[PDB]
Amino acid sequence: NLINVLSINERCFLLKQSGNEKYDIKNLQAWKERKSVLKQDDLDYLIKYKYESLDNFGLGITPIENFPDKEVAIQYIKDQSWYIFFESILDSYNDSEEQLLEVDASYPFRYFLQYARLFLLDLNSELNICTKEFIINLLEILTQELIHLTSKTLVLDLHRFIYYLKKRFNSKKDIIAFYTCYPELMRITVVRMRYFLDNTKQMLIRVTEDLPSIQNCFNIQSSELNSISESQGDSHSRGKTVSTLTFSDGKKIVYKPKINSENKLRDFFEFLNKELEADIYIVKKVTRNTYFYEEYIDNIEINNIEEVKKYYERYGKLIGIAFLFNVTDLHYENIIAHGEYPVIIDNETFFQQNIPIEFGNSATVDAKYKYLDSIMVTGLVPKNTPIMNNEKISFISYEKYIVTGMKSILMKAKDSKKKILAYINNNLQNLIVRNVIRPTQRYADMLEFSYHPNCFSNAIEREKVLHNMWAYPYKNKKVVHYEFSDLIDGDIPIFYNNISKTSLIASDGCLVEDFYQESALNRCLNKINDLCDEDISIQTVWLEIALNIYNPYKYINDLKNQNSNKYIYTGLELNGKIIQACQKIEKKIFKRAIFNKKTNTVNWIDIKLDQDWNVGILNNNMYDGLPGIFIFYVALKYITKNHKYDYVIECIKNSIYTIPSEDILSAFFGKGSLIYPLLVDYRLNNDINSLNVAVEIADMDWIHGHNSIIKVLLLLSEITEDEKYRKFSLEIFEKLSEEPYFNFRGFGHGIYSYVHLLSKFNRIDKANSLLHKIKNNSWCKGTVGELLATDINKTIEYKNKDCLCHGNAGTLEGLIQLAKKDPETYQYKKNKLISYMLKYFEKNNTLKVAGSEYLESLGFFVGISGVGYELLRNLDSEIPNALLFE
Ligand SMILES: Nc1ncnc2c1ncn2[C@@H]1O[C@H](COP(=O)(O)O)[C@@H](O)[C@H]1O
Ligand SMILES: [Zn+2]
Repeated sequence: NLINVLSINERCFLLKQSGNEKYDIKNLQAWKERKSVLKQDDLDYLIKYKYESLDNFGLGITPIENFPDKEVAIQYIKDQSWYIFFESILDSYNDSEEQLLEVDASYPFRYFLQYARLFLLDLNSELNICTKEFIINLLEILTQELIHLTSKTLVLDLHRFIYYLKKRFNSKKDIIAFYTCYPELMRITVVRMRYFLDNTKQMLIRVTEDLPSIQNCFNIQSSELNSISESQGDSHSRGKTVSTLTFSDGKKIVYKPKINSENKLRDFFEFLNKELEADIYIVKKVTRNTYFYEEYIDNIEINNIEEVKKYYERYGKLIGIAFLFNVTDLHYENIIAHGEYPVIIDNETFFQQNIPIEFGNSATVDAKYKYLDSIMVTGLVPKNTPIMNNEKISFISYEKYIVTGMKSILMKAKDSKKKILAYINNNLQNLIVRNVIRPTQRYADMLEFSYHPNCFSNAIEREKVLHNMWAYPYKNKKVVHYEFSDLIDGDIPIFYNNISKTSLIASDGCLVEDFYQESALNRCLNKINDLCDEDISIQTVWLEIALNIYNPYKYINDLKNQNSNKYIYTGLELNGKIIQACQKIEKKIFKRAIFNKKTNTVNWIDIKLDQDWNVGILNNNMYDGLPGIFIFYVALKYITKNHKYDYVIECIKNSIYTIPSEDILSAFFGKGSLIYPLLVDYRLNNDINSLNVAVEIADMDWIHGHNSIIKVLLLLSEITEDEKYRKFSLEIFEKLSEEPYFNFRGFGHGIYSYVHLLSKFNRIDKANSLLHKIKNNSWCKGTVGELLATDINKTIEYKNKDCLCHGNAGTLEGLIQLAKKDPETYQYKKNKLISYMLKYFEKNNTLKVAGSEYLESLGFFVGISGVGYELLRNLDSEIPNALLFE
């Protein structure tokens, strides 16, 4: 069975050498149809670059006994370094059974364990650097590795436990029998064995050589290692693992056998402490070329509440620092709370770049990049909790201090651009950092699957299980060859990067050139160079949202606007003030616009509400999405000008047409929300095209319900004469019950929207019957709702909100109406409201809407696009009343 250890390439080679090439073909078909997530392109990639061709692969897949020249294949296997090493381990073993530990289930590996023990004894007799306890610990670690590796195989190799171990593993040949039964388990076992011996020997030689520096740096009096522990299953670069080492005086260091730049990082942190008052805890290290030793950092108790505030401020600072220098993979679980200091113990992932995954080329995926450029990607934003009187102190009621910590770092750094940029260029151009290009858990899962008895019975089978790695959407898949090589080798893949280059350094030191397009160094220089108040502001929002302390109105509530200052504008100068205000609104919108020059698309990042407030990208819903901004530019075009706004309205149409949206039958949410604004675009400007698109969509309680969609359907009939729509809505309205979906008393979220439909479906009087059987201020609930469907001074009063949905612009629609029905009573009150809104606009340089500084809601119903729209309607009533869709 030994020939089953052969890999596809190895099988392919021997067959060619056997004077053979015509492979069965039938088993290629048997392989080609198996459950796989590999797409055709993936398969094409793998077949060509891992194997020469599809023929070779077909040849390399030949099963067991169908194999010619078995002896010459066996001789090939027996010539392999790992096979020879397996022989030596078997032949070296000794009959005695009285020295090595009896805490068992490790019976199967006693051969490996003894061989490891004698190797370690011989080594220490030379080095004199550890004790017998330490060697005991080392063997437990090897034992646990072999246990874990072979366990899945054990459970099925059955088909009280000591009986099977006694039986199945009793003699030399009987152990050879189990390993020849699973010859891929045998190969990897010996591979892991060799790694274990080499890494331990290498470790012990390093500690012996580095000892005077270790003693001096860490104030350790002892000259002998006594204990090794905490060896996480996370191994890299030929079985290398982090370990905690305890000396015979009880003092501990952490051994990290990793490529590193710890000396540059220390000088960097010191710079940051001086320049940015970063107050980073500097962890003591003895740094060497391809490894380092680190100070053992424990979770020491914090003394008082005054220190807890300091702790969480410092935490906010670390977040600011992580943002500024593109830190990823930090993980807030893993911070060590060292008294009043949060301590990072892994800092190998500064200066990162986005993984070159495949994404579309729209403005709306480019908009996704700004999240990947935020505080959220650092790993630091929710042994890591401070502890006071055996009590864990979470961030609850300390959120404020984290926010302040972060803000102060970002503000100070903004003022220190040139010093930061000069440091980086002076000291860090060749920084080597790690890149996690695929999450560890994915790699871990893959490895476990590859440990299936079926993978261990036939290398070919293990190889195929790993073939799945080729499914991942890397732009450059040349990297997967290296992941595969770590994983068959039994390791988690690991990659490094010099921050000024665009290549990846693979686990064996090989380069993958042109992996990145821009260097990590430049990405950070620019972020630093470009750092502005707007960025600080959005990072504060992200954070406050994450800490669950975001207030959508905090920003407007905290403005000081005085009492008796500024007054009512005259008819003529009020028109001049409206246009200026709409230009201010447009410009606020454009400044936050994300353009993609390539596809002529645009999108925005904005704070939006969906049960909670979250930062998001604008999608196709009327309430707070892209149709909102669309209709506003439409209206602004109706006046003037063509230029500027043409090359933006196209971009907006491109996005709305071509993004993940619904087919839903609704006038809010999904492509069905695009109807009205397209009709309005048709009715105000020429554009048949918007009407063309408008009709295409149509073929497929007011908010959230159907009421609104019924209403726009009627608009369609009207503009196209085609009564297929009026009947469409009739059907829906006939089954639509009389009770409102919500108990509120308004339009959109109450009974008044239903009312309006009846007086559109001709059937008045019976509309008045509901108006009869019942007998704040907003359009959505409240009286402006009631007003527009059909105590005036209450409903027309100024409020400290400006939006359409439940603010002054909605009130302004009520006034626009009343002042048409009765100019003498209302034309002045109307101009009063407009003037108050414009005056506060001017003074505050913002409108009274949800959001934060530099980040006003952009939406139609709660944002500034609707306010601009309403203001424009006042200038020309040809702009229809969107509030009830006309
Ligand atoms: N300098 C250190 N002090 C204390 N514990 C550490 C240190 N470095 C690593 N560890 C621990 O060892 C494990 C991490 O190894 P690594 O992921 O390579 O940093 C975690 O469980 C840490 O708690
Ligand atoms: Zn509302």
